[PDB]
Amino acid sequence: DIVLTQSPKSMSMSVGEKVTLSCKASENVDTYVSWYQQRPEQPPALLIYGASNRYTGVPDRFTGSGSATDFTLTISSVQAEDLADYHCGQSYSYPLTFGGGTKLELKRADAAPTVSIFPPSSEQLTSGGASVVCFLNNFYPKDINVKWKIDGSERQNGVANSWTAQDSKDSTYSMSSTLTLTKDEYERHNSYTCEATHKTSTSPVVKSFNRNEC
Amino acid sequence: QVKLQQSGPGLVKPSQSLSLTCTVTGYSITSDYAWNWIRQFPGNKLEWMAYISYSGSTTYNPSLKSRISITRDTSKNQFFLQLNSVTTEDTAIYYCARGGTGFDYWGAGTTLTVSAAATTPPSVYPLAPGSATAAASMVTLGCLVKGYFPEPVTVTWNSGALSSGVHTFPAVLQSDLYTLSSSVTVPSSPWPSETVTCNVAHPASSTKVDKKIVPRD
Repeated sequence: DIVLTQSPKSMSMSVGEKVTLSCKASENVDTYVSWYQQRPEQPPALLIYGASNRYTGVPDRFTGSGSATDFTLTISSVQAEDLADYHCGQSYSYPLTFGGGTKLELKRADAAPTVSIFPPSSEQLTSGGASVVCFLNNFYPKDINVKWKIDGSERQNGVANSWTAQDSKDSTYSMSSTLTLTKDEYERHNSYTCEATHKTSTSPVVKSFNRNEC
Repeated sequence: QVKLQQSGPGLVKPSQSLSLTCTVTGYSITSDYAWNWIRQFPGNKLEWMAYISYSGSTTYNPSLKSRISITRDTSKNQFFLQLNSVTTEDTAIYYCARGGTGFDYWGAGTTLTVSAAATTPPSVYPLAPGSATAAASMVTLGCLVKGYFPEPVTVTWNSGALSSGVHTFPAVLQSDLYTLSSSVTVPSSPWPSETVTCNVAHPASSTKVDKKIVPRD
């Protein structure tokens, strides 16, 4: 069916700014493009319908325009409560379809990640498992690449990463990287490195620990 | 005014079939409008599944019209969604909605989890510093909560006493079990000299565990 592409994947802006979100369609959909806003842990809300008609209840700073292919959502003045996910869909052809969504995040000053690594606890080794955990806290922007080196060699198996959404206080992000090994695997190597590389530094941020060190 | 409410099995086994109930209040589903089922995948991606019109018509998304079916009970003012041969690929958030003028009303949506796993309590592991990694003023401690099913898990530090400098990450899948972690950063005054305990609660398995982060050897 007609594919709807949303140009802005994730836009970073300040309170009091003007954004313009893009939504393009494959084929003609005339003006049957609706915009939905979706705050965290909340369902979608109708924002603009008929390409330009503002749904009842929606403030003025929201203004949609466009026809048959190129549509836009203009936000006069961005506000805190406007930080959210925006979806647009067409309702002209019937596989009804939605775009991938554009996320709006609050901009802030760059911050380096506070890296922390932890050897597996004896409570876990004692039962045969080996998890090495690494925390990459309160950094900004999102973009970050973590990497595990065991005794100097990279390792991609048994690495589970998890990222938090932008914080509702300091606007930073955070992630934890967990590496999992059998106790046998664990005890044959000695050096464990968690190497982070963030745009806030020309050199990789590294936390390490040698097993032969109490 | 208009009010939609979903409900249904929260967890099921692959291959199985089921039905999601959307019970709407403050408007007759025979009155007008189309009544839809839309789902959201992990990543916020939205996908339309099907609708049933007030007149009784039914449309389906061609990619699911082999496994789904929409029916209604105009007496109880409800319309249901039936999914068969459910795959893991179907776990998501399911919404029912009224549409026309774009999708006007939406429900709170209901979470479905397609999994073969069986309810099993979490293993909680204390995460104390590697003896060397800790930049003066602040020391970070952690808590590893692995191998548990299903969601969710409640994690707090010092029964609630500690609230800031805290990080709890979204659970992820390892094998077919969830694993999640949490951290707290405290001044290097407290911790060694003051006990910080991590508390984990897995309602499903009626499990409740406290774990003290003590210095390693």
